Amino acid sequence: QALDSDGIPTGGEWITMFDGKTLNGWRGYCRQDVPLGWVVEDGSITYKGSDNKADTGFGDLIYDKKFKNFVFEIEWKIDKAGNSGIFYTAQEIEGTPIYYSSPEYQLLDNENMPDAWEGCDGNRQAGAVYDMIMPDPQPVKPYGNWNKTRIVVYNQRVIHYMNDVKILEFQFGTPVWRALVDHSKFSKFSTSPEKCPEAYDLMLQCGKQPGYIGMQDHGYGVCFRNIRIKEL
Amino acid sequence: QALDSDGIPTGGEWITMFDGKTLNGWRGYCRQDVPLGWVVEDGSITYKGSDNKADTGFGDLIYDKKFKNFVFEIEWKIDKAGNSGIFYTAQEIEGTPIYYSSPEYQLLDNENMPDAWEGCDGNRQAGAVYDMIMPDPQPVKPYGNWNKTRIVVYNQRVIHYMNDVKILEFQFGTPVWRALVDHSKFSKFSTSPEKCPEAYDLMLQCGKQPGYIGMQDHGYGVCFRNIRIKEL
Repeated sequence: QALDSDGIPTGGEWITMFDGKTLNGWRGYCRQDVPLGWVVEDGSITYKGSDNKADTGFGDLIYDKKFKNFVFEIEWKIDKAGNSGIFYTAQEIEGTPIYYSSPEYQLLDNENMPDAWEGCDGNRQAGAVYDMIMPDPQPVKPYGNWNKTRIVVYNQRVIHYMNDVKILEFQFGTPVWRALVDHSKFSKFSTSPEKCPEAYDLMLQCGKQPGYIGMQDHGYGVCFRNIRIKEL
Repeated sequence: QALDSDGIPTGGEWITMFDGKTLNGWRGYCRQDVPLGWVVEDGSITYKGSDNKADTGFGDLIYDKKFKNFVFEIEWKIDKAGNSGIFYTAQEIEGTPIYYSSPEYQLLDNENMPDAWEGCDGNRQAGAVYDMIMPDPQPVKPYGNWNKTRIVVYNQRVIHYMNDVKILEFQFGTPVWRALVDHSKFSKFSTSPEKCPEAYDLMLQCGKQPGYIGMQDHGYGVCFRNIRIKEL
């Protein structure tokens, strides 16, 4: 097996997750239909939101296939002060948010969004594991430019890349993972005003089974294209 | 190069750090002499403490040689409610504690010492990186038994073992390391009543240069033997 410098197999076939035209392959989190607000505009997936403000289910969008070991790639562009997020180990649990069961690869305009600086030491910047690990380096482009994201999960090792540069790496199922969860908003020990202590046991078990890839609801100003995956 | 299952080279020669009789090879942190309180008793190094309560320097004991990549082994026995700690990347900085510049491999009677439960989720238990990473599993023996510790540092990867079982692993110089430091007492962001925010930049740079191995002052009830190292 040929391996790249991060020890990740270089073989496999890419499968396209987005046809450039429709949301075929995609559906809402915990539902069979596409939630109101998601559209295809100029060859990109984007959440615009709806004038219909009725209390429907969760609105996050997932690709309709579970993955475990993979190399996932997606390109994204953010409008000024935009925000979104990519989930990649999510479990469908009725009544429970998508972000309780997956790390979030954060998407943010670092220059213009106040949540950028509301983390601890950059852990809510673009490319972070939201509220857990800050990226270093920070290769995000200015708003209005297309960024390339790659996320690798391989035998519980997780690597985030941004614009072809590795920005963080960690491993599920380890005491380090537990320590990171323990200090986050997902902790049973958290005193954050955005605390979600009921996520704790789910977050501890991330990556121990297959999960979904998807994107955040209310992710204003973010467009996605060139979405593909190689199973490992 | 033959590697063990953790990818650590299996070749090299062991060098004995303790002769079983004297403290030859050892000296105080930031000093040429052995601090009052350290003795050899029944073939083990131990800190008894002194009736002399005069304000001398720091009292921690280091082996008089810097190391970078190595496999370090030491055996220890703790009396009921004892405590100590092993440093392994320490810098000698006059006026600054030893524990500002090295992770501490914690030694504790988990059953009988209140600092055991004063951490977050076991990060002050035996084998922890003190205040940063809890061990999992926890293979420590009951007090009064000899435990075997192994600490590996190899190209910035750190592995703790206890009684021949791996208990945690991490890597210096990474955003994960920074996140772990950020949530500890060593953080510039800390609100611990034992906060040491002036350690922050030193702790972030651990493992970027050679450092000392040593043991904590006021480490009551802990005896050390069979102390050896293999440079990698």
